This record gives sequence, structure tokens and C-alpha cells, in this order.
Amino acid sequence: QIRIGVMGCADIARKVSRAIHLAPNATISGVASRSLEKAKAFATANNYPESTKIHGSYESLLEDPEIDALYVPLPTSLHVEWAIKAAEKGKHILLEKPVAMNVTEFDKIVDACEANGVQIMDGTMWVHNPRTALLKEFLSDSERFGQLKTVQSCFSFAGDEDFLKNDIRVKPGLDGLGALGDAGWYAIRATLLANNFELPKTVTAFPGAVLNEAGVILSCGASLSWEDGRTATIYCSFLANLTMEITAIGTKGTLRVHDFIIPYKETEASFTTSTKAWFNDLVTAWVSPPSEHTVKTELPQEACMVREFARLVYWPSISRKTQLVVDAVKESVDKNYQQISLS
Amino acid sequence: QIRIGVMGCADIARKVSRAIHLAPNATISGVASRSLEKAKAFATANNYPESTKIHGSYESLLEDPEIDALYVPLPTSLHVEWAIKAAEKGKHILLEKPVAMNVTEFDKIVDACEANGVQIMDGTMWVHNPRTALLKEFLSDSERFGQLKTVQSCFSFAGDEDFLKNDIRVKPGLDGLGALGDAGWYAIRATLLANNFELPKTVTAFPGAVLNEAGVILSCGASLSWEDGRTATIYCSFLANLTMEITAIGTKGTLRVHDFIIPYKETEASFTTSTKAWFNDLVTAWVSPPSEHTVKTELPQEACMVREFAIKNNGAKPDGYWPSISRKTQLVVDAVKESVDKNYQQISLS
Repeated sequence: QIRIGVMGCADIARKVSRAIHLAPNATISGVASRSLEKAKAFATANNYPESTKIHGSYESLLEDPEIDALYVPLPTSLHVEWAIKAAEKGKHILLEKPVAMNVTEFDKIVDACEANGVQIMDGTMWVHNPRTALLKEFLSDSERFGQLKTVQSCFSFAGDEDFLKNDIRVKPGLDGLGALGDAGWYAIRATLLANNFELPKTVTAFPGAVLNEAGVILSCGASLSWEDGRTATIYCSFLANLTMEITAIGTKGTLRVHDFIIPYKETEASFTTSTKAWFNDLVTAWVSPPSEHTVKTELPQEACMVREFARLVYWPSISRKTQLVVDAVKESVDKNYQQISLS
Repeated sequence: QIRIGVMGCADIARKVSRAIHLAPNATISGVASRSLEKAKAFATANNYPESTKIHGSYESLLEDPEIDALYVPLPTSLHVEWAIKAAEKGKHILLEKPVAMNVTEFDKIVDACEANGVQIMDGTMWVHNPRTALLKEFLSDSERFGQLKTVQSCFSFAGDEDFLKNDIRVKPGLDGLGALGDAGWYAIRATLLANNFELPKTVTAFPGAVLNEAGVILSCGASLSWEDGRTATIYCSFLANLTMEITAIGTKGTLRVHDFIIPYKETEASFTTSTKAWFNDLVTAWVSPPSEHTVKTELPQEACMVREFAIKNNGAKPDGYWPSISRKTQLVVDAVKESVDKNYQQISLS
């Protein structure tokens, strides 16, 4: 129903087209590129239907009156410009993250979407997976889980040579936020979902960050304490083996997710669970060890995501919440690991 | 054959007592206490052998010529005084962690032990567990793991109101290091262990440390750096649901164990491994999810510990790895608090 236009021939557009496709309330209507030559080839391999119009410019697609909404798979650097130009043309945006090089730029995109009354949603997929429902709640049980104390979050894949050298996520002019923007983002996001999505008191980075010659981050972490007994940590890197964990330590429960970003199988999703856990009298063993739940996801998360993009006309809000923490962490790295209080 | 005495009828002494005679190269030969009545009750309660000489005093047990070594589950603060005296009476030492209120006091204890040739060791039993040999085995292979980067570790649990108010761990005297010495201790060991026993360059406690009204730590954390990529984190809390684990990750490997301090079952031990993991072309699934391993451990780790601790027959000197794997861990434990009460300074371990 909602005519979707893919602005940018990004490799990750191969997965989202599926989302769009599988979303019973959405269809892939338009798609552009710097050269319709590439858009034609992308549309071919990607099994794009025939009615799908092929454009050889971004301006073309933005002025395409038949565009109800857009998915923007462009490098972090083309958001502040192409996002404002998308809304001004009355088109709703599904913006890939990191949303922008800073909250300042994001707000400009938010306001612009507001002035034009359009719906904007970042590209963080996992928060739409069903598992994220029965767990966002698992942490809302003041008994089975209790009062949140701290929450850890990690993520780091292993950028081979070609990646560390050519991928756009190491280029200061393209996806200049590096590991932070591409990976830290997720950790930061979970660190918010565990806390009901409330900005933390302050934010402090750990020393020992790794930036390439151009100064792009390759690895770094940080603690974000709500100063009221709550703290947390994230961790991202382009130099370590694939790992995706969420550690949440509550007063009465403990939650753990070995995946969370892209599950093992798009069909099912699982997470840990533990409450009133203790040892027997002689501390010779655990009396009741943590259990692992599970939920069926008949529709992939990117699918469930796009099937939710239909917001006729929070999302732009929680995006700014993580984008913000994103900057705090980045500001801290260079502002001599200072604590970045968030108002 | 190795006669061991127990100074201080602490509750943790019950578990170690079972470890002592599951030996079979060690036995219970003696037990002491500030009170003979409390020691008389302890010996019989825990089914000690008639042969065990029940001691109604510390000094009395040390001056006992028929006691080869001692297990000292004494409060932290009593260590530097009573451990030393023990070394001075020719008594080897199995000292409970955290070994002391600081490394200076611990150096003395160690130099006292050297001076008498006896062996000293701490109560960190999880390293004697067979699994740990395979954990280090994995972290050692540079092909299925590679160079180390992170190995975060934490330990917490929910202490009842009775604990939070009367346990020796909340007091600033006996075990005055709080959750750091009781819990942070391990997490630090697990990191040092992952980092081939190499201390970090510097230490920087995290913000939001919760100290009581007496300045004793109830929960806290921090990060460590080596100026490579090797960065880790430890977390400890006396007021947060039970949770323990090690999460190490390298260029090619990832290690995971969620019961590294107290195995679910003493019978076996499991650890998960992941080598060069990735996604299918379209990233709709992992090409291969982590691997769960399981090791047989017919002999529980604490007993494996006492078994190793248990020179006097061949003329060998004391093993320096232990007092050294004890000074390193006890050297950093006092690096954290050194930052939690020093304006969050990046303690320079130089």
C-alpha cells in the first residue's frame, strides 16, 4: 500500500527490500542512485518488480510525486542534506543509523520532518523483533526482575583488511562515527531499552580507544551512570570477533542476550532469565539456575520493522536519545574522557 | 599425609573442610578458635575426626608442632598479623582472598613466607577447576581466538537485609574492602588470567561507586588498559541479583562462561566458544552459532585446590606463581579503590 522508494544503492538495501517485500502493507515502488546504470543493475539482481521506477539521481526520486515514503541507506554524511530534502518534498523517511554526525544535524532533520508533518524512523531493526516485547516487559517486573542496577552491552565484528581500508565506516567523510556510530549505537540503544528509554545522568568513556590515522574510532566503550545507583557500559569494535551481548543486572533478576542484533535465525529469538537465584547451604552449587525463554517470529525483524513503518500521518525521539548518547561518548573520547552529563 | 589446621571457625571453613579430605593427599589434623567452646562445637558439627586437636586459641594452634599447614578463612584485617606469625612457626598458608587490605601488607606476608620457605596460596579455587585449563588453552591459541581485546568480567548477588547490616564484608575492619575484595577480586583474576597474567598499564574506576556510611564499597567497577586494544572491565555488587561470567573476545575468538566462580554443578563445567563467526550473504542469520563445551570434573575445584596446595619431603622451595598470582590480583584490587577515592584518577600501575 505504502509506496516505498529506495534512495541509495547500498548493499544493505538488499536485505531491506526483503523487509519491504515481506511487509504485507508495503511495496517497493521507487529506487534511485548516482547513475541509473547502477540502479538498473541493483533492481535486476534484487528481483525488483517491473512497475518499480528506476531513477538516475536523488533529486529525481525526491520530486517523484508517486513517492509516499523513503528508506535512506546513504552514508552517515548524506543524511543532514538528503533527509531535509526528502521531507520538504512531503515524503516520510526510514533513516539508517547513525542518523547523523550529531544531534544538532538530527534535530534539523526532525524539525524539517515536523514542519512538513512527515513520519521519520531510524533503521535500528532489532527493537522491532517480537522478542523485544517479551523482555522489555521481563525487565518491567519489579518482582521477577526487581530494580535495575546496571546494564552492560557489547558488539564488535572483525574488520578484515579490505574493510579496515575501504569500507565507508572508516572514512571520516562518509560514516565518520566509525565503530561508535555503527556498533556502539546498538549497545547504546539497549542501554536505553533496559532503562525504559530514559537518558542517563552522565556518560564516561574508558581510556584505550583506537582511532585510525584519520582519527576514526575502531574500538571504545563507556559507562553511563544514572547517578541513583544505576550504571551501565557499552562496548564496540571493528577489530574483535562477532559478539552481541546485553547484560542487565536488576535487584531481583538478571537478563542476558547472546544475540539481540540480528538473531541466530530470523524465525526464532531467545534470551536468558534468572530470578531469586542463589546457592545451596554449602555454596556447593546453584539452587535454581537461570532459564532461557523463546518466542516465534513468523516475520523477520526487518520485515516486522517495515510492516510498522506504516505510520499514516517516540521513534524520532528515541533516535535522538541514542544519537545524543552517541555524541556524549564521542565527545568524551576527545574531551579527555570527561563525564558527559546529559542535562 | 599433609596435616592441615583451620584457624577461625568461619562458615566458609565447612566447604573447604570437605575439600581437605576429598584429598587424598591431605587431611584434617587441627582446628582452632578464639573460643574453645565454639571450636569444640565446630569440630563435632562438621564431623571432624577424633584425632583432630581442638584448639581454643589461635596462637595455640600455630605453636602446635603436629600441624604442617593452615587454612586461614580469617577476616581480611587479621591477615597481615596472624598469617605472618603462622609463617614464623613453620606453617604453610592457604590464605582466603582478598589476601590483605593492601599489597604493602601482602608483601610483608609474602616475604615472611619466603623467609621460612613455606608455601602460601589464596582461596581462589575456580582456577584449579579443570575447565580453567581449557579456558586458558583456548585464549592461548592464536588461531581460533587470536589477539585478546576484551575480557570483561563481573560478579554480583543479592544479599539479604541481615547481610547488608551484619556481614563482615560491609564492615570497614575485618573484610573492609567490601564487594571489591569479595567479588571484584575474581573478575580481576579472570582478566589478569586472560591477559597472560600481565597487569594493566593503568586503572580507572568507573563513576557511580556506591560506598556505605563507613566508606566501605557495596558495588563498583572500572576499565583496564595496556595501550594495545586489550581493554577489559570488572563489575561487583553486594546488592544486585546473583550473576557471574567471563566474556573474552579476540580477532578470531570469543569466550563465554556464566558460572566461572561457582559452577552450576561440581560434577562438570561448561564454557562456550566462537571462532571467526559471521552472517549468511544477506545477514538474516549467523552462519554458525557459538559452541557449548563440557568438561568432566569428578573432583570438585576446591578439593583440586587443597589437592595442589598440599619441599618437606623432597627439598623443593615454595612455588612463586601463587604468591605472585596473588600479588598481581591483590595489587590491582587496591588500584580500583585507589581511584574511587582519588577523584576517579587513572591509577598508574608503574
